[PDB]
Amino acid sequence: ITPGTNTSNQVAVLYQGVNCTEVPVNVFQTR
Amino acid sequence: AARDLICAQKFNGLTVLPPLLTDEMIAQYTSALLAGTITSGWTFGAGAA
Ligand SMILES: *[C@@H]1O[C@H](CO)[C@@H](O)[C@H](O)[C@H]1NC(C)=O
Repeated sequence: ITPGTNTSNQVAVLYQGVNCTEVPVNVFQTR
Repeated sequence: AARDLICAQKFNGLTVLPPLLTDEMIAQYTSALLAGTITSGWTFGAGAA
């Protein structure tokens, strides 16, 4: 999830259908 | 002991993304439309209520 590269180079990562307590291979929890 | 068959699709890579609007948001839209229709007839579709 990113804005345009003309704006910034900062991104966010969404792991689909993954509980955060088991995320590894801020932190918010969504549906 | 029994696979629910959603797990087979998930293990083979067939997933389902959630909808953007929740059922609470859909119910809020229907409540807003219903309350506007009851209170103001048809004028809220044109201008203000
Ligand atoms: C992750 O799974 C555990 C399993 O018991 C659950 O208790 C926990 O609430 C889950 N995490 C979130 C953020 O719901």
